[PDB]
Amino acid sequence: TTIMAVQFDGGVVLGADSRTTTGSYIANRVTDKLTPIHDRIFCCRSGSAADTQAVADAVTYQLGFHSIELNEPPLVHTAASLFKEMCYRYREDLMAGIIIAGWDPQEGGQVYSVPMGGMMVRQSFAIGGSGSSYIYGYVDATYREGMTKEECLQFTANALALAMERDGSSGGVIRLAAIAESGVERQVLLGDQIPKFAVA
Amino acid sequence: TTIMAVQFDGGVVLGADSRTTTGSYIANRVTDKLTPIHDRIFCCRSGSAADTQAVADAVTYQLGFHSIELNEPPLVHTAASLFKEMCYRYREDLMAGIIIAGWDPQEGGQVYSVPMGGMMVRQSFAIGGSGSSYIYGYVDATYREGMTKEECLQFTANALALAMERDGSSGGVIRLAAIAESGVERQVLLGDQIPKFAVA
Amino acid sequence: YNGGAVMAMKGKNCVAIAADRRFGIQAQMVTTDFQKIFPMGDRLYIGLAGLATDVQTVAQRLKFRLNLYELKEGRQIKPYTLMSMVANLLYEKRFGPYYTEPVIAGLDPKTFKPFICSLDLIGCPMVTDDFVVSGTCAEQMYGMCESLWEPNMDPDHLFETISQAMLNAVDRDAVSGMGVIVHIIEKDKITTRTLKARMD
Amino acid sequence: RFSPYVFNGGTILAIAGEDFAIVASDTRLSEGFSIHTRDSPKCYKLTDKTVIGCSGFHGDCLTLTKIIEARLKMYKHSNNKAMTTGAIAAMLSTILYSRRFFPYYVYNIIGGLDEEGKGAVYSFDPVGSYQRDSFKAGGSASAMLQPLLDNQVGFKNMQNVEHVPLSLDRAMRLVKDVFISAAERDVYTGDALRICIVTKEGIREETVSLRKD
Amino acid sequence: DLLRKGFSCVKNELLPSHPLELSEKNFQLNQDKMNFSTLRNIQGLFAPLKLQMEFKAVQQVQRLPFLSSSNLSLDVLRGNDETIGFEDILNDPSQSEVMGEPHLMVEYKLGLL
Amino acid sequence: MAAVSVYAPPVGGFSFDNCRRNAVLEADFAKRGYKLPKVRKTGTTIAGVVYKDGIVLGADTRATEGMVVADKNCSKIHFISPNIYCCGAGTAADTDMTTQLISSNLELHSLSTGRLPRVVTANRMLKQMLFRYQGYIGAALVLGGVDVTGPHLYSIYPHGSTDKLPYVTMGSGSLAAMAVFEDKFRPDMEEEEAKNLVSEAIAAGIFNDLGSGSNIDLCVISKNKLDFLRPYTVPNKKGTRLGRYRCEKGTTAVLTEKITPLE
Amino acid sequence: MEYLIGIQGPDYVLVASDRVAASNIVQMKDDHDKMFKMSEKILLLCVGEAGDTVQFAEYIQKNVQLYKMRNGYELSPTAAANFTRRNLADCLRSRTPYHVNLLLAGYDEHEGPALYYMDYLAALAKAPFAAHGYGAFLTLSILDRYYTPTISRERAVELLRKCLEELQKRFILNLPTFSVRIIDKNGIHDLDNISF
Amino acid sequence: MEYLIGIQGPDYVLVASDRVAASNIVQMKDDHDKMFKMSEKILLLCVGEAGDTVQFAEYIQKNVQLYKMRNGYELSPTAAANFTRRNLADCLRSRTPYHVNLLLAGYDEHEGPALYYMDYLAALAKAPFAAHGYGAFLTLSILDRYYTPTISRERAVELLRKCLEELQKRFILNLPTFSVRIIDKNGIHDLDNISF
Amino acid sequence: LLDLGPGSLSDGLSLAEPGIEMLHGTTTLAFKFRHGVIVAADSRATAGAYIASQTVKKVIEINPYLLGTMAGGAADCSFWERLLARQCRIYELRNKERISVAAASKLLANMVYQYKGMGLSMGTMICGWDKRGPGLYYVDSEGNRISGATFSVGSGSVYAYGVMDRGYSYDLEVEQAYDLARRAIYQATYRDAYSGGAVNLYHVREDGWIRVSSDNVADLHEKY
Amino acid sequence: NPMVTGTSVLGVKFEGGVVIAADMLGSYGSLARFRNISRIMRVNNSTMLGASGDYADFQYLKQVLGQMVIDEELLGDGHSYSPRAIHSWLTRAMYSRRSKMNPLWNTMVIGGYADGESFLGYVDMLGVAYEAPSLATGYGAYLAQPLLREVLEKQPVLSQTEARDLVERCMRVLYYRDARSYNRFQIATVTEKGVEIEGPLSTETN
Repeated sequence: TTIMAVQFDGGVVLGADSRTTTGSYIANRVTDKLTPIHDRIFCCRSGSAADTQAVADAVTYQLGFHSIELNEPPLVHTAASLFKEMCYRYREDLMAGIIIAGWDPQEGGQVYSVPMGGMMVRQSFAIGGSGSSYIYGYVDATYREGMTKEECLQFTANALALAMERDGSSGGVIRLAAIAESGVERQVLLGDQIPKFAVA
Repeated sequence: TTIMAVQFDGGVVLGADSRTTTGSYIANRVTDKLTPIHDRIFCCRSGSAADTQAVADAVTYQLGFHSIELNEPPLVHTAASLFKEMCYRYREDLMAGIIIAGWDPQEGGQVYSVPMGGMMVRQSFAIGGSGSSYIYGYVDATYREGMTKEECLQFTANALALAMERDGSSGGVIRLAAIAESGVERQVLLGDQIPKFAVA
Repeated sequence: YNGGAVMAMKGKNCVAIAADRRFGIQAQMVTTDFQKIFPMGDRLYIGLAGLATDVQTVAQRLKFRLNLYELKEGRQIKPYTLMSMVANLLYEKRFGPYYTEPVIAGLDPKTFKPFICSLDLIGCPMVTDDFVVSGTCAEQMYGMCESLWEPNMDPDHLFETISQAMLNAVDRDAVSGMGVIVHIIEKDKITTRTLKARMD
Repeated sequence: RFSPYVFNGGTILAIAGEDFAIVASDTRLSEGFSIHTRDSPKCYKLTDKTVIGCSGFHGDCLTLTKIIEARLKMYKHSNNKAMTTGAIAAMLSTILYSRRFFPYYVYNIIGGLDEEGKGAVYSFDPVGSYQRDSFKAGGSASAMLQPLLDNQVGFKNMQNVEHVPLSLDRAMRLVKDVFISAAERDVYTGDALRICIVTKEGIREETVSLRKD
Repeated sequence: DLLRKGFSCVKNELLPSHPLELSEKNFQLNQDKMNFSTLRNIQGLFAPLKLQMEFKAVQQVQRLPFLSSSNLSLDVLRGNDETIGFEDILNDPSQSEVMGEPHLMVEYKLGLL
Repeated sequence: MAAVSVYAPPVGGFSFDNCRRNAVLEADFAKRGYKLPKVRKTGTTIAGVVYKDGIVLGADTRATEGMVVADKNCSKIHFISPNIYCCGAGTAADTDMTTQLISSNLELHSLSTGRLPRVVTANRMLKQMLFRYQGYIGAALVLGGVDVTGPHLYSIYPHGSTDKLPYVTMGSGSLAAMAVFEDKFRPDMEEEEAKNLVSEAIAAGIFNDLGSGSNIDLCVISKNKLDFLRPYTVPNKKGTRLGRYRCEKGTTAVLTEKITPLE
Repeated sequence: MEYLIGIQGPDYVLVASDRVAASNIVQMKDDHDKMFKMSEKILLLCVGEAGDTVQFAEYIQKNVQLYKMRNGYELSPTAAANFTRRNLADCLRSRTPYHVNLLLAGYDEHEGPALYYMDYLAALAKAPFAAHGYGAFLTLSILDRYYTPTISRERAVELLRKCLEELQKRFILNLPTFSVRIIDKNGIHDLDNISF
Repeated sequence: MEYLIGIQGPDYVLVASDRVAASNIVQMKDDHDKMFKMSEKILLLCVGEAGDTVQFAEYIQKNVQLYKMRNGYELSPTAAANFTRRNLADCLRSRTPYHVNLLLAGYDEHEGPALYYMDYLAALAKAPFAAHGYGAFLTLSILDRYYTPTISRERAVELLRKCLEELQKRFILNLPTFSVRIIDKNGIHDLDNISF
Repeated sequence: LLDLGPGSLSDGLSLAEPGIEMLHGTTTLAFKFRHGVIVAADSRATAGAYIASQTVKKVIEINPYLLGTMAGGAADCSFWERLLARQCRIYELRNKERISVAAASKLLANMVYQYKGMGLSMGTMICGWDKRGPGLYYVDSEGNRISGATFSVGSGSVYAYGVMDRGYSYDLEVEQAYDLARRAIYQATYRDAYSGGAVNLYHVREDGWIRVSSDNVADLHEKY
Repeated sequence: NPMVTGTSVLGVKFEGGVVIAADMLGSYGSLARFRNISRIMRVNNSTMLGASGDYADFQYLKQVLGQMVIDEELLGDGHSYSPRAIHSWLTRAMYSRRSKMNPLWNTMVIGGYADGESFLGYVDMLGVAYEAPSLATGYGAYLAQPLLREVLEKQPVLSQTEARDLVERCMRVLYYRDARSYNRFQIATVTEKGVEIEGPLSTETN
């Protein structure tokens, strides 16, 4: 579980692994952790599967209803606030850490990083989940400003590969999503395509 | 606590932070975590301070006596085995993780990585302590083979800076030591000299 | 605690239901005439096994519902339906379980086809073709019936088999016994016999 | 934090006739919800006239069976004769009790011939209270086996029936059938059935098949 | 300080019988609050006011409390006319199985006692 | 006579009350006692695949009370809707009642709608129920079916989480069953191939597990055909009985006898 | 604790209870009438933990009296026993029941004498004789020994005296007096207290 | 539990203990001589938990006898009390002491009568009268009431009878008999058992 | 070599569910009328709720001078009276006189006093005809050692106390005492659930115990 | 309590010897800390060994168990520790360590080929020792043992190539469905010729 998101110029690039452990056994190994809240807004789920899934479904309900009432695409900040409310009122009963990220006409690509607890804060890049501890340093050292879509994708793939090789609760295939004005361009990095770093 | 060691061609470069927390308060902030076991052999101490200090003193006793009896500089593997014995017989009563590293005429620069528990394993580069989790990915991504002394020092400084900025049990000044055939060339990176990475 | 044991056995248009007669508090026999087989129809009995305080309650919780059912629909209940409302009554208290494991045995009123079943304390229909058991002596009846049972046994041989199963299973359990009651339901008549058991 | 014990399962059964002493056991070694192996017999041959069968924690089964063999050899050396069945049983009670405060989690049944050649079976407990019985069963399935043996061997609770002495052929039939029944309902029993027939002519072994699931 | 009714106290009880005691017993009101917060936040205050305003006058006249009731119009006002749950099959109010004196039960409904 | 005490029992639905009796009747635990029955674990190796144009479900038929094989032919493939079936693992009663209520809800839905229900609807109903009940209803289900939008396979965990996979396995023998799938599974199998694969996968959970093992069930759901193969294979048969126990007449002693002519 | 005992003969019921009401190592009163008169022919021996015994007995007594006055006839002993059982069973939930061990003894003009045993879980059981408290262990064997279904009143009372004497001989607690009443076709009859 | 009592007069010591040895709700024996004869003029009343009382008393008795025979004279009551205290205090470590509540009563030809109280922690204290067990609470006030430093033997014995009667009146446990011995210038004197 | 089980691990001089078990003992009895002591006990031994055996000889046969009794835990008793019999025989060998019942009870009590609160569950009852007369002591696991005229220990001890007390008398002729012990044990096994089987009966007369009878409670139930 | 563990060891008999395998990783909890350690020993010229669980204890065994082999080979009489003998000695060592409540937290799989008959033994931390044609430790016992036993029940005697391929397939299954696993495993094969360890072997999957 190493969900990751970066804001580039004009949009956002998500990123997640696919591994749902129930202890040391791999219950599901091709999990899609990129639940689409809206047409151009995504969330990343970390923690207990049930809580995040239910929260994402409730939020997509509320946000679809809100978007219909306003007759406009919703702002990413609106979805972030909707996640914050549910994750904060029930902070004791939930174990969800969400990385809401998407694009809207007003503010461009946005990445909000609602952690376990109910915070809502904007980030130039946000990572979460169990394996994020092993790539904090890498993302701090390598992130720059003004990155294009392609090198953002490469950066995300590298960070996720570094995390999955180290953490046991993280592995499998890397699911990416490059949200922009035009639309989401999903891809899956599998087998050989995952960047490999020569072990000593 | 982010002790670190890398084997370059012809010798080894150590590395450690200087921060001894007793909770959330900084009991000592210029701690020298590079205890010299011998003339050209070093250890790095992680965990409870008392256990590592006592173990290092016992090992330097035994190793000095052994070196006198053999009338030769000791092999780094000998010091590693001496650490392994003490850390394994009393594995229940100790909380020490040691990064024994040094140089000897036979096998050149060596880095052994005795963790908490009593393992003894050789590494091309070894890191430990609380903050090492935040730089596993960085060292996996950046380490190469055949690095010179200088770029090894730069690599160590970068990794330690990345760890100290993130972990609360790690910070202060960076103490380095470049063991080679000629002798140890210690240095301290303080204040401005610590590499800084632009926060978003 | 209170103890108890009941079984059922199918046959050639005849079924047999049995029970011990001990009502004791945890060591102390109090009476030897505790009722565990209740008449729920002409050819349809239910046997409870568990807490005496819940044998007496479930058998009256269920007579109430059964009488209402019979009056509302005006027909004697089929055994399968009686099985299905015991599940409802028990599953009602899913988190407040009635500590009892009923066994239902009888004949279809219009077909005279043998029927037996067994339910756990939260209610899980278990229709078997040979026999069911319940109570403290759970293993002993299983072992005896898996050996003595035969298909298509005429009623007297059925009575012999169930009598031996009781007598030899309750004798090997401390908190069940003090005599055995056996009912043989036929297409024409009901036989209720009290067997000779050790009173120790 | 460390469970010094684990239940490996396994069922044993003994019958003492007039010229024989059946000792039988399933051969399935289990742990939790897994089958380690299907060919681990739980009956060991001690002497030409005495057979022990242990069940329960397998580690203590191995240790106890090796201690027992060593003790028979020491007895043979000091006293210059093979031990009788009763002597072995008394020794086993003493050995089991020596670990009263760290018990041998094993159930043991001694089957063999006594000094006069008649059958004898001794049944134990994890700390060594032994007694002579005409038949017994221990282990996971003991609760399933013992009532049926009471009915068919001891003729309990039956009236007006001739007390025929138990013949060897009928004993084999009975043991095979009771384990066929037990394999059906007990999850720890199956995959084979090693039966040791202890007679005056030695110890001959028969092995049949049970449900493999 | 009285009785002849089971000494209405339960003070010893206080703490729920389970984390699933009060919540599961009153999930009807919990779902009402869920939907109202969904509607206050997004639809308006008019919609929760309508739902309160109607649910008032579906319960005012169904039947007297000492008799069983079906409460039809309430069910197809909430989605419950095609969604059936564990509160419909387990201990139905038709066979309430415990009743008091009619009068004494129809007064408190309005709240005389 | 409608006694004046409780105002009324106006709301059924899951007692609690009567739980503190459970809490303080340690009995089973401390004070010897310990008759105090416990519930069940039925559903021990259930598996599903998505072959070329449909779903194949499988399940063993052993139900264990404690460590004693209670039932030897306990059906674990429950009926949800004429095109949707659901295997059930976890606590027995919870799976039973949950599947029955979801079947009722679903076919009320399909009845009022007038068209075949979708699998995703049943997945949502089950997910939201289990999440509502905070996981105290331990009921692990494998949901399978074929709507107009092609075959679907879901795996619902007790806590509410659901996973949509081309192949899932659940139960005590889930891991042993997963071994066969991970090694032998290919997309776009034919009917007979998928049936053989699932039979092996359940067979793995039968011989290699203790909580499982009996006859093997299958449910082949296609776009147009629904074969509820029960029982699909009889790998294990009762060992033939050698003795002739055959309790005779008059063998038991009777103190008192009562006879009642019914008809 | 305390002690109850009941004996049912051909056409009567003999019951006896101690008179000691202890609160700690000290006893606070030695004339404790532990016996509640449900109706003209029903007696309800109640024991258990302090407070709950009296409250539950008062509740049941008021209900039996209320039924009698609302209808005109009286609850039959089996009816009173079953109603008490229903009441005690339902309280094994909220108001932590009441740990009241009961022993209902009554006579019906139609059904003959009746004695009902009830533990604190509300497990009703008719019996020819019973007892509660730790003293029951010592006396139940003696009751089994010399009891026959046909016992004259004098034989029953001397049997009760035998039980109490042996209870005095062995039981560690100090129970010096026992109130005794018999129930037959003519109401409830007080008998002379058995004292030592 | 059980009961000890001691009264010291001008030139004698009166002591009394129950005779009941209970094991559970049942009492196993009613002639339990709880009184160990240390020497010709010393008595050691020992009570407490089962097993430790008899063992500790036997140890101390054998030591007092051994000292007497090794020397020729006998331990003075104060010497016996202090030696017992030293022995009991040192065992408040390994062999979990022994929870033995003691009451040493003796006479010396030189020092006059002596009565020593000892809790299970080995806290020695001379006293004119004392008592152990839960019964001490009920009797200590009555002892305070009618006790004077100058009490004839008959007054002392009737005071003891008063204490025991009231203990019978109130104490919940059944203590029917009490062994009584007096200690004066002429050895130890048995007195008639106080029975009820 | 680490530890390498040396040999026979540890078993030398043992003499002074998960494994946790040792069967059970229950409902023993003895009184001491004028013609000697008689000892009665049932034959049942349970394991939780499951009878492991119906033919458990609970009256230990210590030596032809003296009897013991099993109760509370079968293995602990059996072992400790066995060692007590060893000690009694050694004493009789050395001093050339049979050991008195008082001495044997104190031996057993001292032996069991060590291990105090270490888990023993002994409930023994020593009986014999020593030089001083009848002998009867109740030696148990926590160190009680008390003589007495009448005793009974076990799960169903209380019921035996009842019947025995109302039947007992020191001037009771032999055949009536036999019936008294039979009745007491039978009633105890009638009420108690942990007591059953056959009622063994021993008479400790003058020199040498004898065995009276072993009747089954099933046949006694018909007898009464 | 262990700190650095190993996941699973597989082993299957075949006609002419015994092949076992174990991946190269030590988990410091949920973390793949060491990624090039070896968990396969060659005891002597007829017996190898693999182990899962605490790795420091495995190194202690390597120190000890290795040492006895030298201690006997210096004697030069010619008797050598047969595979069954090593299995028995290890069983006794861990039973003794358990009886003192200081267990050797390991579950070895001793395999060897001596006197023309193969051998495969299992020993865990509690001294549960036995023999079987196919073994597995950790989640190997759930994910790999079923395949091994399925293949063995149909064909009871395997050739070298089929056994090695079966082990490789089981390793693929473990790599897919086991959290604490790595895609670099070692296979050790013993025949009449002697112990032979190939490594590292990856898992190029589709």
